Amino acid sequence: IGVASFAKAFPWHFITDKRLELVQLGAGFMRLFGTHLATHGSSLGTYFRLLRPRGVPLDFREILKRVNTPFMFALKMPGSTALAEGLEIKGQMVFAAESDSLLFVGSPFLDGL
Repeated sequence: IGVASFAKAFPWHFITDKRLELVQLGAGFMRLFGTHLATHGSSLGTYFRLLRPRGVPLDFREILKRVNTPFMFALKMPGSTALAEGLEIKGQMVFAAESDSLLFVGSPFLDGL
């Protein structure tokens, strides 16, 4: 199965290219900020803050070096939204070498909501 088709089984996923531009978003994230992609762009850092692994810049090469540890992201909601701002998503990152893609697959973490 291709990486993009695999990812579609997961509502909480994203796929980026090698510049960390989003090329696919799962249904969960599309619900939360899909409306804003046209106006706010497709840069991963526009919508996500990297929480874990700690102290890792949002840079393809640096993420790729740590691709084997668990990842956690907090959302940056467009507009004024105390509600999903800082919603946490824990999961795993996988590198697809054929296409130079990064896949994140996760699930929301409700312990601080």
